[PDB]
Amino acid sequence: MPKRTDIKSILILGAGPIVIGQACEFDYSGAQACKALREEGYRVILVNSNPATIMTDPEMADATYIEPIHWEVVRKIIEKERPDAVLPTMGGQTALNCALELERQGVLEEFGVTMIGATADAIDKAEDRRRFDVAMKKIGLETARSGIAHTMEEALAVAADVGFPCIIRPSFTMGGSGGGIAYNREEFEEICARGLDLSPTKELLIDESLIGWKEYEMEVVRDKNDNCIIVCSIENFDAMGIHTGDSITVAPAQTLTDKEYQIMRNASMAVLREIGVETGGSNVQFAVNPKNGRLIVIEMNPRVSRSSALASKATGFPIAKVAAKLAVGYTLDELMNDITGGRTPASFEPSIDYVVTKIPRFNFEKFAGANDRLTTQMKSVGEVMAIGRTQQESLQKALRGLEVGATGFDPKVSLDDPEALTKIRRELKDAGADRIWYIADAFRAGLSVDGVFNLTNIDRWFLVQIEELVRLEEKVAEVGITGLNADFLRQLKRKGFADARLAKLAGVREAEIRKLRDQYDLHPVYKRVDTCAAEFATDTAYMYSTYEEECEANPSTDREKIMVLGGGPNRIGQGIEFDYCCVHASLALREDGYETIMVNCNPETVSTDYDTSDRLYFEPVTLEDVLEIVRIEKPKGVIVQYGGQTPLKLARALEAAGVPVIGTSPDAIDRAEDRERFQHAVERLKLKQPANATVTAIEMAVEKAKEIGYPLVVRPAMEIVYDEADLRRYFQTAVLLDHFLDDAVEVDVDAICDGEMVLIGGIMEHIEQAGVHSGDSACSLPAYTLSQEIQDVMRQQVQKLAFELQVRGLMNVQFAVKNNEVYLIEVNPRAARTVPFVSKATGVPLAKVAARVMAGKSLAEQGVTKEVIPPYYSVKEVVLPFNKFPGVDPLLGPEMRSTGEVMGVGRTFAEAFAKAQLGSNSTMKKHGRALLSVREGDKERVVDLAAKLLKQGFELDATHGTAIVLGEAGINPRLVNKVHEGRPHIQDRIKNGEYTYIINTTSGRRAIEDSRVIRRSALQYKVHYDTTLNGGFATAMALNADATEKVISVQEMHAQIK
Amino acid sequence: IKSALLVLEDGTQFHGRAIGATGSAVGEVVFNTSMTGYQEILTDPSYSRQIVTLTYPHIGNVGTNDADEESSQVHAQGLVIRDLPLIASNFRNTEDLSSYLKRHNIVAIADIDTRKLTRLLREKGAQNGCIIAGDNPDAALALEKARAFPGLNGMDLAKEVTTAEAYSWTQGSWTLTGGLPEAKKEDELPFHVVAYDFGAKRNILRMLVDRGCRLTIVPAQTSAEDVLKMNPDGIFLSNGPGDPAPCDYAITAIQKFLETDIPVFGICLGHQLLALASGAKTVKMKFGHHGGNHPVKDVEKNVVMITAQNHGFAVDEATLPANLRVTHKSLFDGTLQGIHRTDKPAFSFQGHPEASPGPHDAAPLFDHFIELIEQYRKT
Ligand SMILES: Nc1ncnc2c1ncn2[C@@H]1O[C@H](COP(=O)(O)OP(=O)(O)O)[C@@H](O)[C@H]1O
Ligand SMILES: Nc1ncnc2c1ncn2[C@@H]1O[C@H](COP(=O)(O)OP(=O)(O)O)[C@@H](O)[C@H]1O
Ligand SMILES: CC[N+](CC)(CC)CC
Ligand SMILES: NCCC[C@H](N)C(=O)O
Ligand SMILES: [Cl-]
Ligand SMILES: [Cl-]
Ligand SMILES: [Cl-]
Ligand SMILES: [Cl-]
Ligand SMILES: [Cl-]
Ligand SMILES: [Cl-]
Ligand SMILES: [Cl-]
Ligand SMILES: [Cl-]
Ligand SMILES: [K+]
Ligand SMILES: [K+]
Ligand SMILES: [K+]
Ligand SMILES: [K+]
Ligand SMILES: [K+]
Ligand SMILES: [K+]
Ligand SMILES: [K+]
Ligand SMILES: [K+]
Ligand SMILES: [Mn+2]
Ligand SMILES: [Mn+2]
Ligand SMILES: [Mn+2]
Repeated sequence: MPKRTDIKSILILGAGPIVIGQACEFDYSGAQACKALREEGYRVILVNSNPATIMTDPEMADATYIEPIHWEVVRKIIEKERPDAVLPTMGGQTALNCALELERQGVLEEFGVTMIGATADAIDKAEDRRRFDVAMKKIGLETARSGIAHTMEEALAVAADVGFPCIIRPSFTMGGSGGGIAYNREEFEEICARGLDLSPTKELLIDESLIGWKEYEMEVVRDKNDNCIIVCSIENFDAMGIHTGDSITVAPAQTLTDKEYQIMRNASMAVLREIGVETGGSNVQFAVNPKNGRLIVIEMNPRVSRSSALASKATGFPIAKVAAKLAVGYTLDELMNDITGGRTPASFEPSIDYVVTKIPRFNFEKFAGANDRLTTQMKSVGEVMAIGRTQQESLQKALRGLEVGATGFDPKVSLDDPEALTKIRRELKDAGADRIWYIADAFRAGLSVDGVFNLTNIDRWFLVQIEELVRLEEKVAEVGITGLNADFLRQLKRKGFADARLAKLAGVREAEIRKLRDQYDLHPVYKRVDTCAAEFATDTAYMYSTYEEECEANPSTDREKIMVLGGGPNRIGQGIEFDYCCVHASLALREDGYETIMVNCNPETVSTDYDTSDRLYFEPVTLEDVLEIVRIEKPKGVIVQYGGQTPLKLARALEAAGVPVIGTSPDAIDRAEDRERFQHAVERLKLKQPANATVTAIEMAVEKAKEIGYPLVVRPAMEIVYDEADLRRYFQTAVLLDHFLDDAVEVDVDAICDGEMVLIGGIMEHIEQAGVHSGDSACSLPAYTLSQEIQDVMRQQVQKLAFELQVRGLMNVQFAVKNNEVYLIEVNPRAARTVPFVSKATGVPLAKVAARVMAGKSLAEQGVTKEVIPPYYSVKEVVLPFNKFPGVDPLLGPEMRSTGEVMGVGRTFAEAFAKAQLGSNSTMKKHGRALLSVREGDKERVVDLAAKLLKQGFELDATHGTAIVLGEAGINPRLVNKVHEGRPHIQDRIKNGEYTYIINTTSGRRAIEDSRVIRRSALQYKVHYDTTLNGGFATAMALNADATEKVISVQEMHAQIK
Repeated sequence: IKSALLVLEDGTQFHGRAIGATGSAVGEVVFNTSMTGYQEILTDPSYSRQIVTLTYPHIGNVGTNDADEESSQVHAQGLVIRDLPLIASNFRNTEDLSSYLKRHNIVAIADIDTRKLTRLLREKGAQNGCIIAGDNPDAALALEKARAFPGLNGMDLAKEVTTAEAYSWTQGSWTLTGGLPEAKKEDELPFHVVAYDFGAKRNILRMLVDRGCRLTIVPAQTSAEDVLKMNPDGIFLSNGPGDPAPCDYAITAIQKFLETDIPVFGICLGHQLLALASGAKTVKMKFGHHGGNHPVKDVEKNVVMITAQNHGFAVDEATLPANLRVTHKSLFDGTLQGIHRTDKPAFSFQGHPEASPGPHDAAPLFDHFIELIEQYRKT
């Protein structure tokens, strides 16, 4: 049938803040679904606490709720919008989990809301590990030997049945959250405890090992007529034992014979049928024994996923778009295939004439004490994708697009290192994030294909390819630049070697290689993505480079073009926020009539959705790759200011090569980024800046330090030293020297400059003081403690700087306020990650405005000239990945570790904060026992915090020094033993559920290390904790509020602005 | 350096690398979208005189094995691919692809812009071409032979690939566990079907056995009279190369069968024969259908099936005699895919219900055929 008519309104459950394992892929999917349903004339309501999402843009839906994704809150949204149906398959596990709670809570019944896409039963059938296993056996599909557990006792018994190593998998979790591989009992207990607690259903599935078998996935779509298609197959590079999300993966499958593929294909469809997915897609996972084709079913995800996004990018088939339409009664045969100009139906199986490779992006450097070995629980923060005509080409392109400074297979160990083979061996046997490079080093080191195989379990099919690339590199190194004849160079290019990689081997500048290609006229061609292996033409311009014969670009001669450079894979500090901007630049300009060209390779993002721009080049964001596109597009201007560090770093080089860079100049950018350059302008402008030095020698520092004055901020990773003794101390383990502004308020300011005027986008007051990374601080818009007097000063200071540095489009300024004095921390002449939040808060699409400015249209001309101060408070709170790395001390500092953020909207600051905190997955309660354990400098203010908690009904606990101060205040807390003190101590108390809140503040490397236990325990046991007094006060405040009391939509928020 | 060159009728050259036999090869050039199943494709008799181009870049990843051969030999005139992998990596592989081609004496080229090729063929339609692999491949020559190619239009190839003498087939389908099974004993198979060999795929036969059919394969040219004598529980019209049109013997026979009450089922070429025999007309498609992701709708049930296709000719829907009712159509182009006799127990499918390679989606077409048989026996 055609669309459903007994439905008018649809509520779509969003995914929430980005986290490891649940990332940008949900904005892309959610946006696609809004789009789809909206196109179908439905009334769409959505909830997503993540403000940096395109799906929350007011113009994408009918009723947008940026509210905490809690059933009580969603209930209020349902009560208030009275949706007819709810689609819970476009928002990660968060959406699944919420849909079911809503069901459980009977909320769905209460309001007569119909679940579409997938039913509650289906979802459970796939999400409940026991159920899933039963269904498989019921359809004769084999599963690993396993057992269910609901307690440690039961768990220990399964372990006893399967032995080690064993695989632990929680029910109702994904991304390997709460799971792992137990090699021993000790490990077993750890993982299991963790997963039981984390499981929404307090249930684990423990399996025997299949580590080393091949790992495959298949993306399936089924319609109500029972039509079923395989949209894409995926062969993992990294074998079973390493989560699909942390694995290198390629499409399509490579090593299965047609016979095996059919069986897999039949199994996949059977699984969907059994689980009951009747109107949407699903990801089905399997294990294959390379030795005999033995097929095992691992799991099924009744929703869109990071794989379905990847599959969509890979094949050109918009899974989520189709699924949303299926959700509403449409059948596959009824829908048209987007990219083939609607010429054909969606009911078909795509065929691709290229190889897709996805490589995960990690951030282990950011988590010192973390276990950096790859396992079944995802640890990756993002991913890149590449398209090549061959696997080698595909792989190498991905490596160079990874944003880790690789040009491909750069070496990790020295040839002349006596212990090199042992190091290699270890990295191979126990995969870390660097494995890919160690494989190459293995070949250079004399190890055979078979030897590498035995260690890694990666199929030889892939391995031989890397070995061949190594041998080719060895040739290059021998023949040097002289040997780079046209014939050979072409061969190299065809295998995907970057100019940079070649340059290094030939000992020349990458530019030399590039000139050499110009000489030989050796440039790549562009092929288009079409879902059908060229069987049908396409009107879409979704392309990738390759060294072939026929070019398919067909640039227009017609329009003025604007190029937008993406940031590549997401990483901590470089998230979705930047991609949001990129997207906006494109929608605006395109709407303005320019021909918009997007260059990016992040498979998860909306930026890489062919609908977002006129032309999409799915390529590595490198000078080489971008130069090639410019070469042929001859764009009017290129924007490098919106994709984060990635494109920023290419600005100078691009200009030098004659690229028409628009907006703030690369020189301008450098003035800001260059400490020295920047120190002069500050100086120039008669502005306040913390005392600084530039020390080369230890003893030089200690002297210069005396000058500057402690405490000190040592920027080369950053550290805060407090005394001379501390300085050396650092120096040992260990250069800019900056006086650290203690007890200071940190502020962020986002603005736009058009050369004529400066528009203040937003002044954000952080909760955590300066010293706690802006990226990890919660913030308020508008400020909640800052005098107008002082903000005005900052506003004036931002204008002074905007003009001086010649800003053209967006900027961001960071200040520190100490003793009614404004101190400049830094200037970022580009779009900052706060941009999306400010746009949401203020209703002003700053990325669109700044984009138009960059392109020629003034602020005056657009009618955006006055700063907006909204009638409500907007608070942004972050989410930290500490829970993924338990060895890590979960404490804040000058270095950013967060992955995502949420936004809270309130009539008061307390209300906004409340919503933000809840939205952040805080386990804070309004009653219980709190534990206070603060540093010296906080002992004074802790009294008032202790009282505030007292007024609330909390009971208090405290360690010695604190108890002392409180006692003198007349507050007598219940004494608590530090761990060395005796018993019970905090650990025991926290472990036994005594506390519902913890406030623990520490200063000093040593003090920190000592207090480590408190924080690590608070996290493990799920107690809300604050590591800043400013944070605790905020928490205090929020208690006076009720995050579920009232809900408002973005449309409503925005209408309130005068 | 072992060169290979491929030249099309239009003068379009593709310079690559030789990966099979040294030599030359001339035929109609086609493209196939199948990401898996290269071997089964190569050994498909319908590929006789056709030079096969595969759209999926890496061809040979799994090597080769005897179970994956659809016939006794390699029917493809030539093979055009983008990349020949360094190794074959699959537990079932018994011989790398190059070795295989060499062994079957097949001219093959790798390393050419297959996509460019594909779009050419789609845009301008099928073309005859020539592949030359040797020390110095003469383009001019290659152009000559390609241009010289007769063409598959009006070419009866069914007679060329057909068995010399009739035979019996009692073998069933492959299993992962069991591999290709031992042939069954005659008393073991319920029905007895007579199958015209128009360049028959082993999978069709195996799948028929699977359903309890004992077969007697017959040469293409066998006479109705001769068949009838056999007291067949049903008659089957296999797939096969070339133009169905020129197969007068087959048509004439079919008509004869259509006077009786015996069940008749045609697959691919057999579909076209049935159609012609009924009064319909066949056409040669622009580039035809070769792939394994082809949606086909069962108009009656309003259900779609992803199928394995391999045809360069079709039955014109607009010429269909009233005793022919349309059963299936392509979702890709709307072309005719299935027909059934309104008056007789005769029906056919343009695609390959037996797949191999390909989706198992259309397998049930066989089922119907059994039904008719079971019911023809009830009488
Ligand atoms: N029996 C097993 N042996 C080895 N690895 C396994 C086994 N079962 C699953 N895995 C690994 O664990 C990963 C995560 O399991 P999965 O069922 O997909 O959970 P999730 O839903 O969290 O993604 C798989 O992608 C695979 O690498
Ligand atoms: N001199 C200083 N005094 C106090 N806090 C500072 C000082 N310098 C930097 N910080 C803190 O360190 C953080 C990161 O420093 P910043 O210069 O902005 O580096 P980044 O490039 O990472 O944004 C700031 O957000 C702030 O919390
Ligand atoms: C994966 C996201 N969560 C699990 C569904 C944990 C951060 C939401 C609470
Ligand atoms: N915005 C940072 C997160 C706050 C965390 N509860 C802490 O205080 O450490
Ligand atoms: Cl989860
Ligand atoms: Cl086993
Ligand atoms: Cl086994
Ligand atoms: Cl860890
Ligand atoms: Cl509570
Ligand atoms: Cl202190
Ligand atoms: Cl070519
Ligand atoms: Cl014709
Ligand atoms: K309803
Ligand atoms: K699942
Ligand atoms: K089992
Ligand atoms: K894997
Ligand atoms: K998966
Ligand atoms: K801060
Ligand atoms: K910065
Ligand atoms: K070539
Ligand atoms: Mn899962
Ligand atoms: Mn999984
Ligand atoms: Mn900063």
